[PDB]
Amino acid sequence: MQLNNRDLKSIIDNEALAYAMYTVENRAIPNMIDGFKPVQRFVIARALDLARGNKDKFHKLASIAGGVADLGYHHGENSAQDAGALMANTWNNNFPLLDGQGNFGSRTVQKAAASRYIFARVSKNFYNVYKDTEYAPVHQDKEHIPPAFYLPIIPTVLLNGVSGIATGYATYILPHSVSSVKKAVLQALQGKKVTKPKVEFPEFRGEVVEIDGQYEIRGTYKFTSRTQMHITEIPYKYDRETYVSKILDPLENKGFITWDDACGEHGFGFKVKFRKEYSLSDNEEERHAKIMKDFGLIERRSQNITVINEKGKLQVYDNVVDLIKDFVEVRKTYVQKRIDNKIKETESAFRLAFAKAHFIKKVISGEIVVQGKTRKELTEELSKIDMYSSYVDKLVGMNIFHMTSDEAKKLAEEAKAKKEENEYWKTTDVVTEYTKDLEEIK
Amino acid sequence: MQLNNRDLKSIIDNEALAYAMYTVENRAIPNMIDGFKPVQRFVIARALDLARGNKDKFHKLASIAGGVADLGYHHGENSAQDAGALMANTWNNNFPLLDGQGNFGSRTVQKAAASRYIFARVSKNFYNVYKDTEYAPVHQDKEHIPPAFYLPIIPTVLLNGVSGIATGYATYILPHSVSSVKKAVLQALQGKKVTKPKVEFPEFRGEVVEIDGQYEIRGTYKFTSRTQMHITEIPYKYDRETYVSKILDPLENKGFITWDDACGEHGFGFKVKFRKEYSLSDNEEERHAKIMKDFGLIERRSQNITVINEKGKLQVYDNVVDLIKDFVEVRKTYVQKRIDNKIKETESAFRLAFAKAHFIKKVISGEIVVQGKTRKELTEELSKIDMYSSYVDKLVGMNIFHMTSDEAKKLAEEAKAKKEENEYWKTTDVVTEYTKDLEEIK
Amino acid sequence: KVHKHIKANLCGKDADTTLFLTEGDSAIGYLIDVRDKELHGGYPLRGKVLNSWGMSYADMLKNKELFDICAITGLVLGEKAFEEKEDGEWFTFELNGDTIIVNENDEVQINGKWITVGELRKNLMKFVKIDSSSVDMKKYKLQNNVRRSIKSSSMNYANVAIMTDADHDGLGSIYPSLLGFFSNWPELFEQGRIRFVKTPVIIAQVGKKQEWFYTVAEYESAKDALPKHSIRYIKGLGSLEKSEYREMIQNPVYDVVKLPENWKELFEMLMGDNADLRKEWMSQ
Amino acid sequence: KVHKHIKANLCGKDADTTLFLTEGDSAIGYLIDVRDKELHGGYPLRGKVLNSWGMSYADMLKNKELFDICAITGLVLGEKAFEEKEDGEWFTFELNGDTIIVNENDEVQINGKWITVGELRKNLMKFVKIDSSSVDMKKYKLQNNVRRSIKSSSMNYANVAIMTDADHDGLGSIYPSLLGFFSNWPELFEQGRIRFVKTPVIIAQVGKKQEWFYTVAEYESAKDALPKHSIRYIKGLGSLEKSEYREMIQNPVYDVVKLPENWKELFEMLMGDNADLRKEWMSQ
DNA sequence: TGTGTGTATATATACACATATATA
DNA sequence: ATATATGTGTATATATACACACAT
Ligand SMILES: [Mg+2]
Ligand SMILES: [Mg+2]
Ligand SMILES: [Mg+2]
Ligand SMILES: [Mg+2]
Repeated sequence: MQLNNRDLKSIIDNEALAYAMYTVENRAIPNMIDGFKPVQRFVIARALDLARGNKDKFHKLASIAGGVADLGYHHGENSAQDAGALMANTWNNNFPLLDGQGNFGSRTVQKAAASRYIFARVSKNFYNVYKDTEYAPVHQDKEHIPPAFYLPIIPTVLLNGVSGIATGYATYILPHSVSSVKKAVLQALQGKKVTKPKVEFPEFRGEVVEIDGQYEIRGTYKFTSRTQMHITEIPYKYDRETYVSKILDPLENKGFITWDDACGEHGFGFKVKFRKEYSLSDNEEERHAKIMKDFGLIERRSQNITVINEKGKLQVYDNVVDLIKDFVEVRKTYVQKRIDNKIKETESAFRLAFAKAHFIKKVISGEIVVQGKTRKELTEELSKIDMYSSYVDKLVGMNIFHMTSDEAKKLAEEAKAKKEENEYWKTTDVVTEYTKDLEEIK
Repeated sequence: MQLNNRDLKSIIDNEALAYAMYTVENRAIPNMIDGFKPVQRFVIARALDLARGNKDKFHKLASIAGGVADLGYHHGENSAQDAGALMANTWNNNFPLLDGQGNFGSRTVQKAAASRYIFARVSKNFYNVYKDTEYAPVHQDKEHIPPAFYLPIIPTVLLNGVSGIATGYATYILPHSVSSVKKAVLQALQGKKVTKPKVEFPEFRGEVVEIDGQYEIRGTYKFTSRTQMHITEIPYKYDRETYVSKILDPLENKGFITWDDACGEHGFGFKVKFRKEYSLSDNEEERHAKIMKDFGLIERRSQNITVINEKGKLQVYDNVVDLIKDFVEVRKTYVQKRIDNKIKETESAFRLAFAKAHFIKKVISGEIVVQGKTRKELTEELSKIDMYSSYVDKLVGMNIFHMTSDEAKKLAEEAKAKKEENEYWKTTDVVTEYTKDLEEIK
Repeated sequence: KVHKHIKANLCGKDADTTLFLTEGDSAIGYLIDVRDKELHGGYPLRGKVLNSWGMSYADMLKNKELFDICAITGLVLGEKAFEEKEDGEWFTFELNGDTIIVNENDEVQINGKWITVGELRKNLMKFVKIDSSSVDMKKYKLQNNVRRSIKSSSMNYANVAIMTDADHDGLGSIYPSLLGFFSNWPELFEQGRIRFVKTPVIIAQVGKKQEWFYTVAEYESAKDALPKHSIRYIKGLGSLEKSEYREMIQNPVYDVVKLPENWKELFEMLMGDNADLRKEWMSQ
Repeated sequence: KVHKHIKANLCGKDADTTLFLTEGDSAIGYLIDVRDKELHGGYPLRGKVLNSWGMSYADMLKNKELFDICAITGLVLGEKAFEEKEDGEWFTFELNGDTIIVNENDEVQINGKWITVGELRKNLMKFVKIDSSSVDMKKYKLQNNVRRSIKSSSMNYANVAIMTDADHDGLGSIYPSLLGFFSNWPELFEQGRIRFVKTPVIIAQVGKKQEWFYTVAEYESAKDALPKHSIRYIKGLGSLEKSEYREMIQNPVYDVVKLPENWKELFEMLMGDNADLRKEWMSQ
């Protein structure tokens, strides 16, 4: 029974501030490099773990989103289910990082089916653009099994399009086409005028025009003969439920239109015929303005590019070009880390291979006799001699069937051929290898 | 368009008499041997899969479930979580096979927390009771990864109490004391008149009486004064919520009693002060009967022992001890099968070890000149078409720390020890092994 | 005005419109894209249907997915759904050899299609006058060459094709419960107006072509007769299929349900208060 | 008289009676078995608490949880809380080696208790008669001890303890939202009747010794000092064993909340409808 | 002034099955 | 002569916060 007087300003200074920062950094705002909120990196880490044995196996969403608490997820698994279900589809994804089978939703029904059914796996796009997954930064916490953030080749944050809300700060980035983000990254790599990426929406046939920051995602209509029109595409904001009841229902039970459904597999098809009570005129401009205003064929979006940079701190960008220019420079210092790590690893591997070849070539002849020995004397005799102690575990690793023919040839071939890899890693630069890695995205 | 014709009689005889004998067999109606319904069996199979890496680690109940979809449980993962939350309790189970961490429920509130909080692992009781899993029968379906039914030493179905409902058939078995079921199993083994197990409820301090084959469960009430009583215990069927609002609030609203709450560590402890409106006849028998009937301190129940035998067919028993006499008889066969399989496996292991020692002795003596000889014809050579021709790959697959005298003697010692174990396995019987296994359960 | 009812364009008019009662919102997500927008409907139910055998026509209209179905289809409990026309004239069609006796206003089958006999009267074909009192109801009803013309009906959808999951729960618990509910009008199971849309419960990947098994029992009759099958078990109708949904909707295999003479006995035994009839029905 | 109310048997009577607010039904199951059985309440909330700041009392009493809290403790919105008697006398003593100015009727904390001057008059300790020259009423009002007594209270429970889970959401979104709701009665805060039961968020055991960390910040401030530890992150109060729950309840580490002079200004920044204030407050 | 998006907190509701006591 | 409950199963829903640019 303890009595402590806690001033309210201390509560707001510690607990409220900590929760606000936690929502800002670890809940809503995505990473600039990786492109994932700190729930989608959990989902992808678990799904890529599940694909260790079989790469093409489809695993249930209750198995991918389930059991992420051992990776460090401190929240309920239903949030992981709804977050991994939204990133496996194609109606809202310009570059899906999960390929799934089942009802993941469509543009008409922007709601995935229950997690009891739908299966998902890591898509080939992830394997095509997410390289150096073993060189990714390590998080401070020991319980955070996934790395601090993965290391894609192009900025994924601009591709799929994100929208997050946190206390104090919120982010909203529109989707950008892959073929333009790739061009921008390639231009930034060599050093040139970075052409801005073009905003493109998934499964959308309209016209995304930008005037100044604002975007003017449009639709399409077509007068059949004189009064009948065919809305061939509604803006990207709209479902089918919240377009019949939002613009099409409050235009029929008013004495304006009579509409039918022709939403074929192409997309949205709400055929509409106007009755006598309408104010449409022969002027094309006024008719166009009234049609695109009343039917809600124009939506307006403005990006708010707020991302968590490589330092873990929030950052707001004015345009996507700056984001690409900074991301290229951040990834160019990780390509160099890949070069250094590969050089060291190949040197360490060739030394072991050469030691193994030496042991096979000097034991078969009959110099290092192992007959009638024990563990300790062999491990001491091989450690006292040079070139062998640093890999003294190598004594038993090659197994009996290497003390034959057709193995000394192979054992020496590995040592001879690892110098090709080492020399290749000792001459390639960051720009050359990055350019080579960027040509495999198709 | 493939319009066909289907009679109603062909619908309710092929598709209705396939869910009727699916809710009976593959749902409810616990297996007589295994002791679980299919969902419980899948949950424990996944828990064993997780405990393979570490059996002392607690996993989330969203991870203990969820992953049973690939094991062959195509019935939604919320049912699996709900059925696994009812297995880790100590208030409900007289012999839990899952250990829990968190709020899995109490007698006062018979509801576990949400799966987002509670962790579940395999209990020590399962490892002490469930043996011969590797020799358990396999299911007909290849998708049914868990075995057809696990093999415990004692009939766990008569240990925790089960209640199952299905189209046509229902089962209800009371919880029985472990120490009495074990004694009945031992008596059935040795062969003699079997004493029927007694019914014991977990964390219950009352009386259970056999009358005309029924089971009456009575709580205890005491009188601290003329107008004060202490309800020390209530029948097992009740909670705090459904006893206050079904037996107590009626009385309070009727102006008969005034009850204070003491439902603490010692179960339920309601303290009742009587009013002048409530009759308090001095006769001991009439007063006791009125108190017992009015306060709902007596609960009568009758069993319905419906189970599934070893052939996957419904079986209805009459006496309490008529499942032990059948479970023991069947399980003796699965113990003899284990003995035979262990004999074969130990003989094979001893033969392999002896061949390994012989080949090592030959190779360190120069009989097999591995040096200056290709691997393929070395396999074709004296390594094959000899005494150790059956395991030629294994000898070829030996590593280096065996030509040394340290482990050359180790191989011979293992070869001599495996033969000793085989000597054990041929000089033993079913009765001795089963009665030795029963001694582990204290 | 039902919230989840996906209306057809021609719903309420004289057309071969169809309703597509599922057993969940998940199974109907892909229907709005792959269905025929002129003649196809849809209403997702909510789990197992209420056992409505023996209840009066006042407790049936208390479950959500027993009043919604009644209002959407336009059926009203306790009233005849159809209204047949006169049955004076008689004629013969002589299709595939068998003598089909038809009336002046009937509906014949042509490879699974419905065409009115009155319009067929324009061309001679094989129409042969025959005397009255030739009531061969079962003779022409075995493959349904005769559907009495509906003088008037309050039915919005002139088809109630039921599609649910092909698992045991969705085939032996929601199928016969809905059959018993629609049994309140013993005329739907007379013109093939109640249909079962068969759904694959298992899709194997033998060779490079996907093999479809509609029931688990059918699958467990060629399992050890099929080469290198890697099957997928379908638990949900619309949530385990991506383009198989389009094929199964645009190329469906219906089963029109027909009531035998003693349908009441079967329904009472399966859906009844006496649980001892089911113990003697499941044991044989 | 709500459904999910574990009422104490001494609720409507004068005693040290406490109401325990959790954020869910799962955090209550072990409280019913570790309660005091005479002085402890309980009502499980439902997730986040509706933003109380800036709401009219009519809209305040529309959220089910806020209305339930208002109906449980006996508080009324719009009417001030328990009243107080007349003051003006001073009886300063030397408790704990300090001159503590006390009125003729207050409550004095000896060591984690509540004793009043009226009952202190019969225990024979030092009384010093002091005139009304002093006016520093806040000199004793800022601390828990020496609080104004009660003459008539409509409050069923004499204490309100908010026992939420010590995760980020519990301490950041729900606790300083019930704080904002209860700020409608600052007399509760003045008397030290709004407490927070310090629940662990990380119970990490080293060898055989357990360490309770009530916040993530305290764990991270000692993570590099303890030996090799197996962290047990308890997400919610429903993930705690009965021994730990019993130790938490029966050996509670309370945190009495006391409001400063400018509490409205520091509430408008966190709860008001102006995100720029949060932007400026977070960037520091 | 008002929906709206996506990651978090907590929770709830209808229906099927049978049979053996409490109730009417 | 009805009511209730017990445990696997079939589907589903709700209130609440946070912000910032469109639409009123
Ligand atoms: Mg479904
Ligand atoms: Mg189903
Ligand atoms: Mg919380
Ligand atoms: Mg909680």
